[PDB]
Amino acid sequence: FDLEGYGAISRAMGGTSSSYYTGNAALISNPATLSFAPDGNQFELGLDVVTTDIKVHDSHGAEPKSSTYAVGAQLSYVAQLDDWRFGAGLFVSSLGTEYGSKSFLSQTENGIQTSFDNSSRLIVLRAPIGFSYQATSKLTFGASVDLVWTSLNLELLLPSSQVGALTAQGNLSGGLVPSLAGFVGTGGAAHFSLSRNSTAGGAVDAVGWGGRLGLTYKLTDNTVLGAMYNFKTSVGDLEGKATLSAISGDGAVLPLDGDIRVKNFEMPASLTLGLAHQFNERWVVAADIKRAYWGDVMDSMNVAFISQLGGIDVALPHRYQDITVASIGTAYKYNNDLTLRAGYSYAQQALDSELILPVIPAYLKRHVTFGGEYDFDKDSRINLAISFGLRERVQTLRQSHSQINAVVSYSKNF
Repeated sequence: FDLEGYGAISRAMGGTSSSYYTGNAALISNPATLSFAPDGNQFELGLDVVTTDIKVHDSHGAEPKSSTYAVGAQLSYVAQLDDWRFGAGLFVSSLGTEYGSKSFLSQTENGIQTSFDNSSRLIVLRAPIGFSYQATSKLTFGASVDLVWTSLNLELLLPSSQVGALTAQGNLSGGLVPSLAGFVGTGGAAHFSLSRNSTAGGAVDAVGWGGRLGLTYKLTDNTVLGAMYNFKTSVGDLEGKATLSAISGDGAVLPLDGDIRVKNFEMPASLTLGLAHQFNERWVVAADIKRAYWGDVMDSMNVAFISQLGGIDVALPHRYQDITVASIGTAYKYNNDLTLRAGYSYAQQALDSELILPVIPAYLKRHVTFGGEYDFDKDSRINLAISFGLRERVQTLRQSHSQINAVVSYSKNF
């Protein structure tokens, strides 16, 4: 879901990654770039805090606001040995909405203000084991594999009409649907809740695996070429405790308690390629094109709620498409220890969608990165980064939202 950049310096140059040293976050990016590290053993610690700013406005002007900040982190050690760089890491990141329980999105049809809450929070934990061999002096090659652990927590309200659209498109089923239609009726609402790791398991979480591999060529003595393939993150089944709760035309509430199993939530596979010409030996420039490939694997994400009274089920086809994100970045060393970086990264999806789901914000296209490094030891470096998600006005409801992302790292060398 870090479709964009990964690393404090990769984040600082428009998410570029493939054909230059991006720190140890290249494990999550292109492990073939790790052999461009200084000698010995780089040990990195990164911190990222992300403030999001969604403003859904609706049919006849009512403001639902989400001004939440998610934070992710990073810590990794890549050790030299021969050409072989052998590192590993823990990469946590976070994303979420929290609109509260006073919005129009906390209304039934009719318009009855319920107490229910709209909110979401995902936490992925990539954790790669990776390598980087220098083959010839012109070619390096790396690969990693990550253990992954996702945790999803959700508070979602659907006005009756949306439920009806779901059964009508052949998407909803399950024996609770009859049963509880006619408690919810044409002015009611259904609600789902998935609450924090209070239960040891539960939580709604899964384990799985992801993969990576890459390369690099020095076409000039001052121009590098780079390619890497990220795999579809094969997330296991999300499982935990949920509460489906049915609300009626007057505001009555039927709380129900069962287990949800979310099948087939894929992160996408992706193929990026790029260069980094250095035409001045303190004025570097890099650029990649990434294409993220969803449009493959033609199955369906299945949300199954089972309970003592019966099951509800939602099948959402995997549909989907590419996102092509052209990104460029520069890195002028104006002096010995201080490189200064900037960039931009326009993404554009192929066949679009306008699934205005306020609890699922969509990736912003035009980001604008900035940042730089200060070596204050040459064996103890530090990097920072700031990225502006230039905002969209999407319109089905009508949304507006923007991201500011802000990173740092510390790399002490050994």
